[PDB]
Amino acid sequence: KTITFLPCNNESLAAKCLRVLHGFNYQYETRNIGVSFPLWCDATVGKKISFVSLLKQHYFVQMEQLQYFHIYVSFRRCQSIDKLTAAGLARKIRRLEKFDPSSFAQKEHTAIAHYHSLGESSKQTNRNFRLNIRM
Amino acid sequence: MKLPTNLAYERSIDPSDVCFFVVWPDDRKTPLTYNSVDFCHVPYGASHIECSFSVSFSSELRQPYKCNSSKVKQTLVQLVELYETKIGWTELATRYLMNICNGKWLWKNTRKAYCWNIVLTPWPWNGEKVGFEDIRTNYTSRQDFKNNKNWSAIVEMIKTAFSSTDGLAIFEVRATLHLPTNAMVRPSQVFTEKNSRVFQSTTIDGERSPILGAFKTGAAIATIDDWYPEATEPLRVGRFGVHREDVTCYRHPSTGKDFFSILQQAEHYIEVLSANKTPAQETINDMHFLMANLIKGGMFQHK
Amino acid sequence: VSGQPIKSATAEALAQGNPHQVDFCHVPYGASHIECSFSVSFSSELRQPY
Amino acid sequence: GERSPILGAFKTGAAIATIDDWYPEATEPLRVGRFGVHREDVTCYRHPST
RNA sequence: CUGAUAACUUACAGGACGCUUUGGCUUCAUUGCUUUUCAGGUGAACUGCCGAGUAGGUAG
Repeated sequence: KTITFLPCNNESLAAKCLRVLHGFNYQYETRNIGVSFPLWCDATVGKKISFVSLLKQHYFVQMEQLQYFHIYVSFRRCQSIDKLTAAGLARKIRRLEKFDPSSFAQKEHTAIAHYHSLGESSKQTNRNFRLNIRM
Repeated sequence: MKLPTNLAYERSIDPSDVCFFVVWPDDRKTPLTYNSVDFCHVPYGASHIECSFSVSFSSELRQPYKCNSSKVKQTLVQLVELYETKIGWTELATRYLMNICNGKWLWKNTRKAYCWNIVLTPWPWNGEKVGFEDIRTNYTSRQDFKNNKNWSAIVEMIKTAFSSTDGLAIFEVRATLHLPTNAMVRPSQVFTEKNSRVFQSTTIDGERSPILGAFKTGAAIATIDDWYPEATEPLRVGRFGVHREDVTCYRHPSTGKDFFSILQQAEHYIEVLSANKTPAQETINDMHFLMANLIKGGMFQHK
Repeated sequence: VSGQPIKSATAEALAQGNPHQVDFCHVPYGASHIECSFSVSFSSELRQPY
Repeated sequence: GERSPILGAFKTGAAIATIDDWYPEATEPLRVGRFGVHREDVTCYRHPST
């Protein structure tokens, strides 16, 4: 089904829907159901979220009671974009030591094509990351 | 007193661009580079960071650079020669030099630093480069700078530079910043008539390198103004002295203590200084603000 | 022109920011010094009027 | 192949000809010219009334 | 409710032949554009695994 948001921020709201899809897949140990957004426009991810192959989980039911809900292409994570930040460039060098560290050099000119990260976090640790998703 | 149709001075303090370097272990230096928003960070195996620039103190305050009225020209030369005799240059030269000797010209890079050191190399000088080791521990207040072995000899340079028709006083400043691993560095950035931040850069060897600008550095030496009403914190010395966190003007013309209202009272200040009764603190505060804007220079015209 | 404060220049609008554009020339970092060269002639044009 | 700052030819000849310190109240030498002007203080020493 | 009322101007056509504008010429003396100038949004999109790897993949 397609869940259409009608109240806002589509970035930090579609990322919450995937965390419920995340925690569902470790209770039941299933990896079949996938996610895609029909309105994947350049300005924003969109207000439409669909799953193909969840609505009985506690998140989607309580959000349904309020005024806001309704309840080919490939969307894959690109973790090379997580390596392009300068905190991630230092993570890359620490592995290669574990050797001249001054022999390395920055790119000084990089171009990035439409990475669309959705911000999420971990529950095993207290640590944050992003969902850099392209077509 | 009227403002003339031509009145302009030159600046008496001339800073330069600040260049950044990366010191590797076994002590070799490499100019810092950055990526492209632009982001600049310390490389991984680096030890610390050098910063270097130069400041001159070159007495342009004594006479106007351009003045089409001989009555207003003689009004300056009485003010500078009476400020020098009655008050002296010890207060302003101390307040300028403390911004060099701590890391005031290192704007947000002092932030989250382990320790930083400043080494001066004054030019009309014999030897033994003046060192300021471990600021944020050793050099906290005004009395901490005065307890240095040679602080009087460097304050008396800037006093001699202002008190002479050819005073020169060149300083070669060099800093040593010990940052955390993969730490931020915040250089200055360009002005675009428009997140989308571009750095100001030069060329050292064959590589781009961030700078901290020459006009940005002079705005950090001249954060002295605290003589305005309330005076919670120092303000960059300027006419109708503004703050830039909040877009406000303290010393507005409605206050009556901007630089253009103190110019009309500059004839009044000569008989106050030529008497024998010591002047009140409020009047001298307006004399410190009068002198610090002539060190800053600028067009002072009208019509 | 006369000398009174203009009332459109409030304390917000007078702290706004004035951008200028200048040429900037300085000495490079690793440089030693600077050469400057030209030439002069002294060639007797005052003997008779042109 | 680069642009480079000059210090011009007419500017340089003005510096060689700062000789005039015979105007009636002379302290500082002036650039030699008819009714020898001083552009520090925007006036003419050696005015035709002198 | 008009100097009112009404109104077919038509047919046909060869402008052509000829043509030297040219000679001569000194624009030239003098020249200071200058003074003063903060672009800021950097709390953060982290920490591991695989690989001989500044290649490239994936975990939370």
